[PDB]
Amino acid sequence: TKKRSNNGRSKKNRGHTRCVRCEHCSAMVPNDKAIKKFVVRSVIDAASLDDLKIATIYEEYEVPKSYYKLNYCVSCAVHIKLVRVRSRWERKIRKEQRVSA
Amino acid sequence: KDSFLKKEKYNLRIENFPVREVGATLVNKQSTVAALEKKLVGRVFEANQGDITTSDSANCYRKFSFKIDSLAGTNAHAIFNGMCLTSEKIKGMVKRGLTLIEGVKDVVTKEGITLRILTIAQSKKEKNSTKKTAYAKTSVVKEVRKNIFRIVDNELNGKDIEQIVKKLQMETVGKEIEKECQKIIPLQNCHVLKVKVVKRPVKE
Amino acid sequence: EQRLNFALLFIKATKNDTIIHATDLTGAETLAKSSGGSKVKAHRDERDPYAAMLATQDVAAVLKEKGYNAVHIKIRGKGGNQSKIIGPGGSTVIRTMMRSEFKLGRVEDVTPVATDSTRKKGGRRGRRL
RNA sequence: UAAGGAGCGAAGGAGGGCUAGAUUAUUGAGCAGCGAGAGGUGAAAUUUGAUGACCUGCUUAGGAGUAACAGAGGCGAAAGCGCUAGUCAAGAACGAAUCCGAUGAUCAAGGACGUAGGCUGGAGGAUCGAAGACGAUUAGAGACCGUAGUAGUUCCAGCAGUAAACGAUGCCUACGCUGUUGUGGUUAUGAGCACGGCAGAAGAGAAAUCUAGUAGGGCUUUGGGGAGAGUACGCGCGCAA
Ligand SMILES: [K+]
Ligand SMILES: [K+]
Ligand SMILES: [K+]
Ligand SMILES: [K+]
Ligand SMILES: [K+]
Ligand SMILES: [K+]
Ligand SMILES: [K+]
Ligand SMILES: [K+]
Ligand SMILES: [K+]
Ligand SMILES: [K+]
Ligand SMILES: [K+]
Ligand SMILES: [K+]
Ligand SMILES: [K+]
Ligand SMILES: [K+]
Ligand SMILES: [K+]
Ligand SMILES: [K+]
Ligand SMILES: [K+]
Ligand SMILES: [Mg+2]
Ligand SMILES: [Mg+2]
Ligand SMILES: [Mg+2]
Ligand SMILES: [Mg+2]
Ligand SMILES: [Mg+2]
Ligand SMILES: [Mg+2]
Ligand SMILES: [Mg+2]
Ligand SMILES: [Mg+2]
Ligand SMILES: [Zn+2]
Repeated sequence: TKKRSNNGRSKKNRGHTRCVRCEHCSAMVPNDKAIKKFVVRSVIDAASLDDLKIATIYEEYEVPKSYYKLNYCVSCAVHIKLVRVRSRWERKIRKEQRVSA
Repeated sequence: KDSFLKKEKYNLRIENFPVREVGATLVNKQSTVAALEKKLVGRVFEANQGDITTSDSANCYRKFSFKIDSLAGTNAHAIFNGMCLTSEKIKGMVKRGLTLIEGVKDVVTKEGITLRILTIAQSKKEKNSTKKTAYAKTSVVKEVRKNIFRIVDNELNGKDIEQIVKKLQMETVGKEIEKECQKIIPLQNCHVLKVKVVKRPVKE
Repeated sequence: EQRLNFALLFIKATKNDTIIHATDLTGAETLAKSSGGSKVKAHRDERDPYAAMLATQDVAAVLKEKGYNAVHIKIRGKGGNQSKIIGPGGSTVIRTMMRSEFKLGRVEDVTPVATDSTRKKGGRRGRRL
């Protein structure tokens, strides 16, 4: 029986879409189906900022950040616990997740 | 056999900026001036605008590149070789719900050097407005891009390198673009993204 | 008192290993070089924060001998069509250099990103485990 | 004619063919610096390095691709289509006092297109990798994992004719409740027209749910308990498959 109204993907009014590759296992997954995750990570860890304050030559310094978008296939997303199995009424709830660091 | 002992330091010098001397580089000692030329000439380095100027700590997002050209005693003299924005700036600028506008153009200095320029701009969401996204229509993007090319042609084509370098320092092209193109659509983050030297004329 | 005598330090930090390498400002002359795998025995430890830290100290020592005082840092992962997150160990090289006496200039992420790319290894199904 | 075709005006789109350019990246060679390991995994071995690897510079040579922006967004008959300029035909929608007047719906036979993999000839050959060969793991692995490696993967001129080619829902044409959110034009600024998404309701249905409500409107395809069987014989296409 049909488990989801949208077939588990975001394609509508189209024939075909570009593929992308999974970060964890390099499998091909369609772009409109892949699980997506955003990361904004400081170059320097929080446990070093108190040393940075005496190491730097400049009057003040702003740490550089690094930015990423990651893609996962279903198997990897479930195994890494980005997503979890949910009850028949919960399946319908849609909410934006946090940006990781 | 401590080869490090047998090395000569030389000081790097630059022009058209507030700070003249920027560091020093090693070479193995050699008998003949022809050898030292062939070893030092052709080397390259890069420096942040914040290091070679006295300036607001905000201006750290840009780097300049120089190629070694000539030797005189202790000093190596080096010439302009390109400009680049820092990775943090490029990556941090792009945001969801807005359009990027991008362009590539070629120009010729009076000195005969040919340069290739990359340019970027972003659309902006107006105040007192409630729609979630502020994308730009594809035909409108072509109007902005058409304008950008005449601005770059007016500002930089057929000039000296001494003039170009100061225009890049003061960020005049970005400022002109934001002024000129406002009539088409509102924009933000207008910048020259990269400058690359393509051909240098065969000269003595 | 003294002026700041600067060197470049390059750092590569993958899932498998970490490589540390100091040069003149031109990048065309080498002052000192080490890796996590140089110091440790077991292959599974070459990425270890500990092996990175041991390997950094040797590099810091040779630079202090050659008379350097200050450092600019350019750091990367593997990039290309492969992984582009900085690996473990990368962020401990930097903190170690600060416990040694060195003054830090500027830090930059210089991972090679591709505007589009050649085909990645692994086939259409990917690794099965 | 809230039937069709021809035409006018302003505009929109990863629709298609061609010409000329582009920022990086992955490999390969040259040269320079340094002097011991690199790679790969859950953990390791094949393997490569003093004929100087790895990593960092500068030069070059090729052949693919267009990241992030990028979406329950757009375009196309479907298959499918994402860098920038210039060029060549035709189409859809919208606005309105343009022209002709039944020119129309659906369709055996017959004709044109059709991802990928495959085949016939030419160009080329970076990356990836059927077959084949090793290293491990196992009672045994011929497999999964790692090293390596060929046909193919790209282009031009053709053949072939299959897909879970699926929203598993034929094509025209009707009658039908509300709220919300998009895309492109137009606007007495109140709204409409075309193409969508979403959430309830009422009916319906074995339920799950709703392209499924109401109904002797028109036309084509198609099923009749499991198996044997989409197989045998004959016939038609194809170089073969
Ligand atoms: K399909
Ligand atoms: K999904
Ligand atoms: K390892
Ligand atoms: K080792
Ligand atoms: K060892
Ligand atoms: K065209
Ligand atoms: K084909
Ligand atoms: K085999
Ligand atoms: K065996
Ligand atoms: K294998
Ligand atoms: K391979
Ligand atoms: K055909
Ligand atoms: K045919
Ligand atoms: K069929
Ligand atoms: K449609
Ligand atoms: K039914
Ligand atoms: K038969
Ligand atoms: Mg099931
Ligand atoms: Mg498993
Ligand atoms: Mg070598
Ligand atoms: Mg792009
Ligand atoms: Mg028409
Ligand atoms: Mg083929
Ligand atoms: Mg039909
Ligand atoms: Mg039967
Ligand atoms: Zn995966």
